[PDB]
Amino acid sequence: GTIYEYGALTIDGEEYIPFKQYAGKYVLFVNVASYGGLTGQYIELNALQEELAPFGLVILGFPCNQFGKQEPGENSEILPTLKYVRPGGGFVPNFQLFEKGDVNGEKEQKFYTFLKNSCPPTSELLGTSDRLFWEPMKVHDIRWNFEKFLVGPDGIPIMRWHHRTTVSNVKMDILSYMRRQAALGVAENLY
Amino acid sequence: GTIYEYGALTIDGEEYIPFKQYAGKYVLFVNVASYGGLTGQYIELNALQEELAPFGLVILGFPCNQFGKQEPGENSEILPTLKYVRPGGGFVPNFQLFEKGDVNGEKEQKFYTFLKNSCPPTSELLGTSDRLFWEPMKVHDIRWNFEKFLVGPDGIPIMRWHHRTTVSNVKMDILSYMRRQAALGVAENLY
Ligand SMILES: [Cl-]
Ligand SMILES: [Cl-]
Ligand code: NA
Ligand code: NA
Repeated sequence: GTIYEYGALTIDGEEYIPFKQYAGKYVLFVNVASYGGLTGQYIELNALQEELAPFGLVILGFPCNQFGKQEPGENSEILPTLKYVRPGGGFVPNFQLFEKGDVNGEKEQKFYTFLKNSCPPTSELLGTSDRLFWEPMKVHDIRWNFEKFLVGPDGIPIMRWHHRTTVSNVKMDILSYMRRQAALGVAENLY
Repeated sequence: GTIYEYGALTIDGEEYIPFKQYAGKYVLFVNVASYGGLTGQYIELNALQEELAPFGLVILGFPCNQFGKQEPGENSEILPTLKYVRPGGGFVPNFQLFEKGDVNGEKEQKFYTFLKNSCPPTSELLGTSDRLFWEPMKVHDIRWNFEKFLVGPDGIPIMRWHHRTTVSNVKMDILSYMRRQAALGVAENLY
């Protein structure tokens, strides 16, 4: 029951990465889009990655066109869009992006089947179905672009955030969890 | 937090019934349709009503056109359809039917807002959205025609069944619950 059963192809199509490569690391899975209202979170995700990389955080981005069709581009067009359009201004992610694919429905990526079903969903509301480009609909489906899952260094899911939760709050929660683990380790030895 | 905050108009349009009239009774809420694959459950519901009426069971039926559009008729056409078409054969329900209305979405009947949110939903699967004629979609939505809720004699919800659970199994569960309550009453007095 770990993420190490799975892997994904990098966005340039050149390398399949088994998630076992992230053994010993905290992994933050984020489904992404280039034309979302939350696409500015890319800037904050870069900052989070740079700040917490020393403590074992790895961010992985999964482009998905299932939420308002907000990732229309081919895989080769995604990095250019981020750099020159939105966020634009020369932006380049400092974390790994993978090929575009489904996160919900019959053709969803299997590691997302695992992740989605490991934690309760992020809201009671699925939303209006016209905006949700998949079938069938299920209680634990990802609700929108930029939903987030934290997986621990043992490959086991820890927690899941609503897409609109700020990246600062996500950071604060990761740090708190890492501190609790450190403290709980020290305390177990004294005991 | 009881069903006694609500009521509904009978299918003939002649009487509004406050659910407080069912104080002291077990109430089984069933959303119904005339052209459903489960419409034959009407025959079993009649039998359940006749068998458990002496022990305080009341069945209430709420026609709804939101599931495959399987209740197209006007209110005055529903009883004739049941009697002459499906189930047909002269069938007449022996329990009260109310006016057609919504059970999910923005215009859902308020007592169903209460009921749906009182118990977990009946399956992980909502289904394919083309068959579900409401918006927005929510985790606790009724899944199909013939979902069922039991409310106790104090007006508080007890349990909820999947639509495909057989009426014999529903009966067995009601009876078991009523027996447990009787036994738990006797046992509390001895104690
Ligand atoms: Cl977005
Ligand atoms: Cl049905
Ligand atoms: Na849809
Ligand atoms: Na629909």
